[PDB]
Amino acid sequence: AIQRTPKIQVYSRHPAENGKSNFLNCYVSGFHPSDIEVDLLKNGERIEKVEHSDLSFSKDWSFYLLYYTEFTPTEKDEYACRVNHVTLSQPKIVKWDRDM
Amino acid sequence: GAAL
Amino acid sequence: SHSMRYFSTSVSRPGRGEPRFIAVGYVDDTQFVRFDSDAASPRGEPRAPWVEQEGPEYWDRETQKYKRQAQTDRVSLRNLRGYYNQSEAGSHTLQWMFGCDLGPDGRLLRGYDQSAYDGKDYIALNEDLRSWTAADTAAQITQRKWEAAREAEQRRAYLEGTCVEWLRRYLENGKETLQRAEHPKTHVTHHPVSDHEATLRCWALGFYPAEITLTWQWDGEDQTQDTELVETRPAGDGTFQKWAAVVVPSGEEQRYTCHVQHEGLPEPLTLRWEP
Ligand SMILES: *C(=O)CCCCCCCCCCCCC
Repeated sequence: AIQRTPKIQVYSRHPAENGKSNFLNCYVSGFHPSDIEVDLLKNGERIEKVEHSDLSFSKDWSFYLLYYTEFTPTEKDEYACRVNHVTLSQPKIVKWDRDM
Repeated sequence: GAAL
Repeated sequence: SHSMRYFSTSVSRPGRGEPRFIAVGYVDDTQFVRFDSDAASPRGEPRAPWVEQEGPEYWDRETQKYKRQAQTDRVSLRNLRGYYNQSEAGSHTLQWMFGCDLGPDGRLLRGYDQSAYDGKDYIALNEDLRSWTAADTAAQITQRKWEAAREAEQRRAYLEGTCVEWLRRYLENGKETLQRAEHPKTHVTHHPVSDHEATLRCWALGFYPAEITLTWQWDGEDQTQDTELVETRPAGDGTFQKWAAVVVPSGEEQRYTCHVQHEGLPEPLTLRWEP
C-alpha cells in the first residue's frame, strides 16, 4: 500500500524569547499509513508529559498529528523531535530552529 | 449503516 | 460558509487483534470531539469548551454511534480485502469523511461523503446526494449494494437535517470563537547564505481559519517553483501558522514581494523585507 513519509516541523507556539514560558510543537503531516511514534527531546532525552492531538487527515487523505509540551527557551538547551514511521529505517531527529 |  | 465535518480511520493489524478505529469531528477548523477504540476508555470525548456542557445523553448517544461504526468498518475492511484479492497478512486502511456546509437560509448548502481505501479514493456521494461515484470495479460493487440498501437517502436525511441543525447549535454556543476570523500577523526575516545570496522568509502567524495563500513575487512574477512552502501548521491555541521562503540575490531584496490572502484580510497584503 501507499507509504508517504511525514513532513516534520519543530517550532514554538509564540516567538521564542529566552526565559519566557512557551509551547514546543512537533507537527507531523502528509504521512500514510497512520502508525507513527513521536517524541519531544530536551538535550537528547525524552520529555515525558507530552500531549498530542487526535488522528485526523487532509483532503488528500494524508494524516497529521501535533505533539506539544510547555517549555522555556534558553540559550544552551537543545530541543528536538524524534519520529518513527514505516518509511524510516531509523528514527528521524529534527532539531528546533527558532526561525522555522 | 451498510458495510462497503 | 461554515461546515461541520467528521473524519474516521480504521486500520487493520492481522494477527494482532481487530482493527483500530479513530474518529474526530470539526466545526470549520476547530475540533470538538474525538473517539479512539484503543483509548484507555473508549468514549466520545469533548475537545472544545462549547460542547463540554452537553449532557451525558449526548455523549452516550455519540459513543454508541462510534462503536457501531467501528464494527461496520471491520466488516468493510474484510469485504475490501476480498474485492481486491489481497492477502490476509497485510494491514489496510479505511478512511471516511463527511460533512455539511451551512447555507444562507440556515439549511444545507451542500453535503459530501467520501471514502478511501489504502489512501486512494473509493466511493463518493455525488452532489445530488442521491447517486454515488465509484472509483473502480470494486467500488461499483459497493455502489450496487448501497443503491439496493437505499443508503444515499439515509445519508441525505442526516446531512439535510441533523448535520445542519447541530452545526447551527454549535455555531451559536461557540460563537465568540467560531464566528471570528483572525487575520494573519506577518513579518519577513532575512538570512544571508553566501557572499551574494540570502533567504527571505515570509511569516503568517496567529490566523484562523487555516486556509491561507502565501506567495513570493520577483518583479511581480510569481516564484512558486523556487519557493519553499511549509505545510500550514497548528499553533496549539486554535490558530495556525505558515511560512514561505525564497533564496534571492543579495542586493535584489527590494524586488521581491510576499503576497498574503486570508479571509480575515480586507484585501490581499503585499509585504517587503524592510531592514
Ligand atoms: C447503520 O445504520 C448503523 C448506524 C450506526 C452508524 C452511526 C453513524 C455513523 C457514525 C458517524 C461517526 C463516525 C464517523 C466519523
